[PDB]
Amino acid sequence: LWNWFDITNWLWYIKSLFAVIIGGSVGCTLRWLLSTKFNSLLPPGTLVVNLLAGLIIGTMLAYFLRQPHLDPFWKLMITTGLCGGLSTFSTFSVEVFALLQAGYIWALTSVLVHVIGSLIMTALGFFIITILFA
Amino acid sequence: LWNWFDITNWLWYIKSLFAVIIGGSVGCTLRWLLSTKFNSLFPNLPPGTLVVNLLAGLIIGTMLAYFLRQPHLDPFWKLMITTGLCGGLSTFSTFSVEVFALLQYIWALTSVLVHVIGSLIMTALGFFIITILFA
Amino acid sequence: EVRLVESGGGLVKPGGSLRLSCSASGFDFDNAWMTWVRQPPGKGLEWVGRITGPGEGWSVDYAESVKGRFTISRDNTKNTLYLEMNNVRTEDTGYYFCARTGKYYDFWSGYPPGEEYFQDWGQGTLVIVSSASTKGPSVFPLAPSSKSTSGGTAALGCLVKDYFPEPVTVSWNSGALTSGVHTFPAVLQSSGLYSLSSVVTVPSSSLGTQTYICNVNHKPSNTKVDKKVEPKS
Amino acid sequence: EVRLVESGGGLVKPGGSLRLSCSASGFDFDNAWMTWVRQPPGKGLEWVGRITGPGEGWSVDYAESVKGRFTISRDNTKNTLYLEMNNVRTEDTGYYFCARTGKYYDFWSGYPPGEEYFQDWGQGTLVIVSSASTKGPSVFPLAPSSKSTSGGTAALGCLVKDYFPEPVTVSWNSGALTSGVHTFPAVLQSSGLYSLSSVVTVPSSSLGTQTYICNVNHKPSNTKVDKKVEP
Amino acid sequence: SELTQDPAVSVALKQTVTITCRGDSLRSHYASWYQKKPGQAPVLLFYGKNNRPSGIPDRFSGSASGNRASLTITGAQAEDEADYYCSSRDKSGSRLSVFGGGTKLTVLSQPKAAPSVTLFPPSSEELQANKATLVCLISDFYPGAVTVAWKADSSPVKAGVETTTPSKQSNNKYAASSYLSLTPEQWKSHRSYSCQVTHEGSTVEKTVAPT
Amino acid sequence: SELTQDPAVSVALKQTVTITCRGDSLRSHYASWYQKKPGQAPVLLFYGKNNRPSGIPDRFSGSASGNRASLTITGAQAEDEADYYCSSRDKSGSRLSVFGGGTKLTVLSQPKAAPSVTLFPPSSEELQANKATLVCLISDFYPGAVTVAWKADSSPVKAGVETTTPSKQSNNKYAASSYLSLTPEQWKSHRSYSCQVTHEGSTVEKTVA
Repeated sequence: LWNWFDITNWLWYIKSLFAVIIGGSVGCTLRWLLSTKFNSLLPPGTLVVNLLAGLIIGTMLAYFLRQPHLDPFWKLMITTGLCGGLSTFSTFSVEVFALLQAGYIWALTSVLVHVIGSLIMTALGFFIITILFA
Repeated sequence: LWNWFDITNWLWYIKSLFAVIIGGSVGCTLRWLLSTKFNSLFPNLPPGTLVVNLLAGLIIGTMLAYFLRQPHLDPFWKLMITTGLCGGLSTFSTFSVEVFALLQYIWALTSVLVHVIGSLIMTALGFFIITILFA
Repeated sequence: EVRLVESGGGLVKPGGSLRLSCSASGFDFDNAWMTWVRQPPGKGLEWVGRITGPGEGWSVDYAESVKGRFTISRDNTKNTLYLEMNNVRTEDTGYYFCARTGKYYDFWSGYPPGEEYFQDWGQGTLVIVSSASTKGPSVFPLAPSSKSTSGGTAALGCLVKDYFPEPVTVSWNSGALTSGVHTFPAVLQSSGLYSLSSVVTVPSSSLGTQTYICNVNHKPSNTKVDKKVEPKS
Repeated sequence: EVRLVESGGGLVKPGGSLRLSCSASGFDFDNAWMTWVRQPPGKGLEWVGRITGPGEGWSVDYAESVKGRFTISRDNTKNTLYLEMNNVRTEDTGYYFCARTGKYYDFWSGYPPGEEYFQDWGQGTLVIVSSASTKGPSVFPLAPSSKSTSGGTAALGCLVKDYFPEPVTVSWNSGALTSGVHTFPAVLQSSGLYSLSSVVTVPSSSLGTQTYICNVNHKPSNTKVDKKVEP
Repeated sequence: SELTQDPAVSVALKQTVTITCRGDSLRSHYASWYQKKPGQAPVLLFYGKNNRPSGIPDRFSGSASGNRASLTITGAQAEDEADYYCSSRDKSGSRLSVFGGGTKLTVLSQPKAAPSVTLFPPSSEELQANKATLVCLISDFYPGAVTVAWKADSSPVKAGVETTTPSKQSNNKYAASSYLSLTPEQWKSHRSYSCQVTHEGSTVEKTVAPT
Repeated sequence: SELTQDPAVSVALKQTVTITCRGDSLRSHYASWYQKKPGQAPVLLFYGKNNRPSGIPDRFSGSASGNRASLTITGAQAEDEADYYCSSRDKSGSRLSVFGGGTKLTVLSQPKAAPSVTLFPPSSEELQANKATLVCLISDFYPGAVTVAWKADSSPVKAGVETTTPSKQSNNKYAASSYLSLTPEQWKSHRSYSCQVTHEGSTVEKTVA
């Protein structure tokens, strides 16, 4: 069959694609909601989704390291799909310069808050998961 | 008997959803490729998840100056290009994992500084380019 | 088939009240969105208001100039639409049309709340709003001269001035003259009173002897002025 | 219908060479993946190698113990599969089966390169690899005693020792005795030579007079030893 | 008046004309096009993306762009000489609907003609009655559109004026009238009073005065 | 052998038994199950997710989990007493295929019986011939599986031994044989030589000198 090795490789990549398609088409949706409804109020919609994605993928770094072997499929759709669609580096970058071009204390507060908080979310996730069943 | 106002509101939102679905299901795909094929080539500062961040910064920075001084189009395309393409291509999470994977300290802070300042200068590049070329 | 008939227009002094009614038939009345649209005399159409349907709780939206003074309602059993006009301003003069209001929203290009259209209309119903009471017309003669003679033809007429309400009906020589006659649409003066003219064109030789008579007629005040026109001095 | 027949096995000294052939019929041979699988005597099946099909450029993958010494090929015109065995080790002894190799990959659970299976098999072909040359058997007698008598029955036999190659055929009293006789499968010694036994069970009273003879026969060396057993 | 049309526009017979409506709401909502003859009810002609209700001839077609909407009449007919109204929302996202100013379509199916003006002073009766009304009758012109102005010794008289709308005569030409109201003291203490008709640029001007 | 089976396993008639194969590749690739009788060719029985090729009775069913796979035989029959082999990849993602060790299925269709063992010393001929072969014949037992060990004054003799595989006699019981090879000097300068058969624990042991 027209090079079986390549047929099977491509079909596998197609499963692994379908995976990311679904994971990301949900992860993005969630962020769209939180941003549109909670950016009108240091915009917290695009910050809520970043903190949440940090927490999830930080729960799953300790998970897919001490609890692997179950499937790569769901790993991929949960990491580089859900936590990529829910997260963003761009919508956070726009508002920083939207504070810069306007004129510098909250443009640096955006930087610091975003980075340190979405990191402490990864910390929360990792230590929650590893402590849960240590 | 479903209230015309609500029918039309929810239909509009369904089209605006379909938008984000397509934009993001392309944006994510691109990042998946660049990361899987280009993260094996430096653990201290993985460039796949950095290439996609820099690229998304550049694109959405091209489009802040664009979709602010150029209307007459549609929030449809704005949305699927901003909160879809440049959200799926971009990520804050896959960059957060590797920083602590270095923590668990010089390259863990290099990751922070490089990622942040560079994906910002990408927005600067985009805004620069767009507002200058058609001023 | 689809029929809409308005009813209940007429005269009403400023500050009064009136109820216009729209009898509807030939379609599912009980669910159709309904809209009023009025045309002032010598003006464009103006959307008055629209009552929704059953799915929307019978909400009604009103034009700004009308909001607070007009009330739309409906009897789905009697199959009629109602417009209650209270504390009336002279602005609200004009014909009034009920219209079956189709709803439209294309999924791809749309934007809530779509856009309503008006497929089926009534014939109208005339609401006049002025303080002017009834009044017969003064009939003065438009006497021919050398400024009115056209070599072989000359034009003479009747000014039917200051009357209320519409209409007057002029004729000539008790309906003997048809050719030559043009009676105009009446103008309306700021006195709240109308005034039209009628003019007949006839031989420039026939002046000086021949008998030209105009027969004004104003049923609203039961007047009937008959007048002869003859050259001046 | 689907038929696969192997051919060309037999004896060969270590370091030699041999060509096993698989005549194939009853299916599209020109596209089917093919696999060799050998079973050493008293062992399990061992996948040897597999040549691909047309889509893959006729790639061949080999088991590690065989890679560098065996070569698989095919004549899609003659409809035959070939295994060329060069520089032989005694390990490669055993029966050899060509098998039509179906390919499998479930779309959702799969992982390249799927997993191949073996739907249709030949019956085998025996390749023996030993330095031992031909040799007739020494036939010694297993003489009954009180350790062989079972009250009413006693068991006496013939040791057919040190011969090559298989097989020997023992009978008894020139085929007169059927009941009582069990001639065993031959064992093989590290001399590269076989040795079986045959034993007949008979009256414990018939000892001391009755004539019991075993008739060994070894066509590979054209020997024919006939021997009497007496207490 | 959030929807804006050009008030009048004509076209020769069998030609093609387009009426254009403009407004902010038109960018985010579609329109509906209505024909309206005097006395007769409005006629839906088109709406939405591409919806032409049944019975409306194929030659009527709606169009939409940027902030504009347009009704296209292909192959003008004399039975299209009417008023045409766009209809949409007032603002983007409102339940309130709104019409445009309307556009008067003349289907130029008769040759142009000049206005014949006949002007009357008051009559000795009306002057005895203490009233004074000058009458200006404009006949036998095409198309049906005229501008009237009254001059007192060639000065503007912008008050006391009332002018009718042209109506079809018998020869299919139009005719209108204008009434100038004065006190008799004004009418006698001036030397001249002039009715001034402008039809397609042409300034016919007739004049009367105390005989 | 990355693919691992238990070497032998039995089951009573009309019962149900399962052979289990194990290995790394088994987590990422499916298997294929092959029946094999002596002389007769291997028989594909199952493969993949749930593929049972036509002809194979309904009673054969494959299963897969974690890193294990299993062939399920429902309703044992005497014509299933055979060898069974799993087959898959050697490692995850290889084109090379590989078989398991194989599993010997006994279908217990006869009552268990004890081994009757008969032991011969050399013969005066073979000793004249300068050779010495002790013969141990094990007959009339069930099931067909035995352990033989040779003792020289009750000491281990792990060299010079060769033992056959049990073959069906005429009464449907099995029988096997074991040959112990010695120099005649060894055979005369010992007081005893003993053949030791262990069948289902039972240690029958006969002795010659």
